[PDB]
Amino acid sequence: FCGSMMATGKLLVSYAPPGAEAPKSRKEAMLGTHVIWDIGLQSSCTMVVPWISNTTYRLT
Amino acid sequence: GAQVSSQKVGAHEINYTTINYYRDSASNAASKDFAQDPSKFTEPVKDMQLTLGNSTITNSVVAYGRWPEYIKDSEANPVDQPTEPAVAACRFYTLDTVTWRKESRGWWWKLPDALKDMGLFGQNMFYHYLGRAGYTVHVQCNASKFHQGALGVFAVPEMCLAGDSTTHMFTKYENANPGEKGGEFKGSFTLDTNATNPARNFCPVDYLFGSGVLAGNAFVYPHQIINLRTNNCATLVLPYVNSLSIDSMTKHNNWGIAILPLAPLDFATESSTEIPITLTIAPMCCEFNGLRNITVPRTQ
Amino acid sequence: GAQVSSQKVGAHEINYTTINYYRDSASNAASKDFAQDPSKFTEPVKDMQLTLGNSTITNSVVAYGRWPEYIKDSEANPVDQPTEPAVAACRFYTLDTVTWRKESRGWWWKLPDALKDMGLFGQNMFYHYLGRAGYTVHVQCNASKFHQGALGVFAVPEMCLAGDSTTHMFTKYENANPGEKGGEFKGSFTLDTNATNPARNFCPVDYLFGSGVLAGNAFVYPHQIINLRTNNCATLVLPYVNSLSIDSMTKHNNWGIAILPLAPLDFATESSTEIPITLTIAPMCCEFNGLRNITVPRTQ
Repeated sequence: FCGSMMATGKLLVSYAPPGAEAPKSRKEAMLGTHVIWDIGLQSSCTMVVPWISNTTYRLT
Repeated sequence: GAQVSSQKVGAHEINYTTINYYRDSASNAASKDFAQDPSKFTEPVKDMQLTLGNSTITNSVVAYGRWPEYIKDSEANPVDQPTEPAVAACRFYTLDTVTWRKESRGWWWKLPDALKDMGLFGQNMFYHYLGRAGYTVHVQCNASKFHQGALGVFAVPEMCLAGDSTTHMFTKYENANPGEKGGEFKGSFTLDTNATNPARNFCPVDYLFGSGVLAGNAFVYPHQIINLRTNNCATLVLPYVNSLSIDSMTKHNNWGIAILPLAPLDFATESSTEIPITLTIAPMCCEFNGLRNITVPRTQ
Repeated sequence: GAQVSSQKVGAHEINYTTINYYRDSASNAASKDFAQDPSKFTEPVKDMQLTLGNSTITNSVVAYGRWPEYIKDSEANPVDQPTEPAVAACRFYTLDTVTWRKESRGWWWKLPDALKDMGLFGQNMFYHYLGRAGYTVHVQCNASKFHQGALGVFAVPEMCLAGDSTTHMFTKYENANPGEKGGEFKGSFTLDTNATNPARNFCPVDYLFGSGVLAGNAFVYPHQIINLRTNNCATLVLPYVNSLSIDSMTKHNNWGIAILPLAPLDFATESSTEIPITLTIAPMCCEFNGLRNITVPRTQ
């Protein structure tokens, strides 16, 4: 986050595994994996998208 | 089998004998600094990053100092196998964000009512006759260093709210269980006089805390203050509280969440200022019993 | 590092040496009574009352002699925590009863497709990206001692059924996943010539077992015979079978159930005779991964 130090806010970063309709609002994205990011507290947020797949490898 | 106990002598000029004559003990007579004697009643803190299921959150009270826990085999009333969804249901769900203005009188929600339409937790709740769960409630409200205002977040066991009519206990099921939208406190009591089509809704007066008690004493309940100059959020860890080890989640709401503006919101010199408040609730130690066809309660 | 192996001499007038020259082993050359040598391929029995969850059932084959089991930590591809509903999903669900007549050509179902709308199992299936489960399939068909007829019940891994058009692999998702109603085999192949609004459905011919193979050889699959003079029911215990430890339940059907009349139904001298067949399937050792919003596949 590259705003002024006087800026505050909370964001949600979501990863949804495939199969369903891609999330269109926060109500849906919140049902998958997600992290809440306090930009006023941390300038950087890190989310790990864990490996979840039917196959052992995904095509590039 | 005489019991010889000691008296506490006051005015001096020392043992008294008591014998129980009845088989039933109910027939017996009664036998009789900053440190808080009831440490558990003064909103003890969890003394970061809270991860539940696939959800993560980055000022935390444990209600009554009791962490959520599963039913002990010693205190299990039902005999059928308990369903424990685990990470499927025990995860953080984010309710609809509300708007805090200079004129807001407060907001309220019921648990487990507010999570009845939340993923697999709602499915398990409506598929089972009995359900039990604690909660982690995370209230989020951020504002600049030039904003001022304070919110009191209270977790009330058996949060019963007063009605709006001369008829006692007349609030209908639909209005008493609004879901994730919850309801709002009011600054005054307005009597519903529509005898033809009564609203049958609550009329929670803020300074009466919606139940005929002064709001100033609501701090006896588990609570946390979000003071905008100090902190952004508030975490409340609520254990399962009830007169039973497990009950019906559709019939009974175990907890109520109340957010009241203790200090009104204000900013610079803009009379038009509003900041969102976002609630994120994760049920904890969920367990359900009595699987059958799904319940579909009446709406509107 | 020479390998000296022994030859098996035939015509006599005895060791041969082999050395691997490449680092990759794929470069290596190939090294080379009633008792059934493949005991597991001859439909081994469970050698009463089957209770799963809150369901009880009062002639049982274990497919490939492999009981259903949970994923070993050694063979877990996904890294997120697995949801195991347990008794909530692992219970007997009864599908719609079908009618066996003198003219029936057979019935088929797909698993997990047939249980997609079955209580909490369907909810878990549609809420998760990955799912895995074995099954216990109980086919029930009772008739008097004066009825005659035989049914062959086959559990086929990767039961792919032929289409009904000149276009290859043209059966659409909706027709390939009918749910608990399943589908019926046909006595002959009828080509769909409606190029404007093609049915895009299967045309499973009974004597071709719906896949271009002679039905007589379907007994190589796990199977059980319900001979009306002998037994009422058939139990098939199917382990999870796939090229992967866990897959998508909405995309892929791991098993197919086929019921074919091996001997036609007959009774006394009434040409009009019909007896019901009831399927009861309990998923076993269910585990799901990848929780997100619920999947809602297209229908009709």
